Amino acid sequence: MNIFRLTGDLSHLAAIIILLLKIWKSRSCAGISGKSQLLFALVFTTRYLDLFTSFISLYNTSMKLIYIACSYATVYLIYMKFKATYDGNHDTFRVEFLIVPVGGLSFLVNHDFSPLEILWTFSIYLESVAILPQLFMISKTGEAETITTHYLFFLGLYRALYLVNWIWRYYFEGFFDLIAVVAGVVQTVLYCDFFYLYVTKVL
Ligand SMILES: CCCCCCCC/C=C\CCCCCCCC(=O)OC[C@H](O)CO
Ligand SMILES: CCCCCCCC/C=C\CCCCCCCC(=O)OC[C@H](O)CO
Repeated sequence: MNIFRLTGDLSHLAAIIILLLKIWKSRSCAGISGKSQLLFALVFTTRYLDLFTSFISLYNTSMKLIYIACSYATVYLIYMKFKATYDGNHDTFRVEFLIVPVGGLSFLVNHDFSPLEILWTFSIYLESVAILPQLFMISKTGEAETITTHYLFFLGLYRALYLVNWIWRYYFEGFFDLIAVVAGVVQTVLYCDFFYLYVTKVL
């Protein structure tokens, strides 16, 4: 554990809280793709399955439980409460063409053919493309009412801090993860497309 994975996770957490609090106060999830939020909740579900097998630290367990509870609550706030503001007519990305290749990719490319390692690799590959339904929604409508600039800021700071996390990890520990780094580059390119679409079409 280093400071850039630490702050990157906190930056990742800050954005999730911003979106969860924005939907709650505005009583609205218009412009948000619940399919994307469902995928990010599936990411935390398959990434943190090690809670039923391995308790590492109180901080480590709390972050997992907070990540899971926060994105689960966002999904509840989109599909049950405030569902009258869910723009389901535009959140129409056929995500089966996404989880099936990602699932097959995690089945074939992993660090170990172990159940928990396969589902961790799935979460890493799924998290890299989970933003695709939301990008499909924004490009179609050109609108994203619930999306605020500072929500993007902590999304970019999160990916940018994991950029430093990869570098500090290699130079000070000799650790390098081809699977996570490659998927992270895919996630970063798509997240810049998120930021570019917001500036050019929304803001
Ligand atoms: C058990 C041991 C665990 C060890 C874990 C160690 C984690 C790294 C901690 C401190 C290094 C701080 C490095 C200095 C950071 C400087 C930041 C900086 O230069 O920022 C530039 C700024 O953004 C405009 O230039
Ligand atoms: C109005 C319509 C708005 C649509 C707005 C775009 C929606 C994105 C949909 C499809 C892009 C195809 C998927 C592109 C990203 C997946 C490809 C990928 O990451 O492949 C892995 C890499 O290329 C190998 O290492």
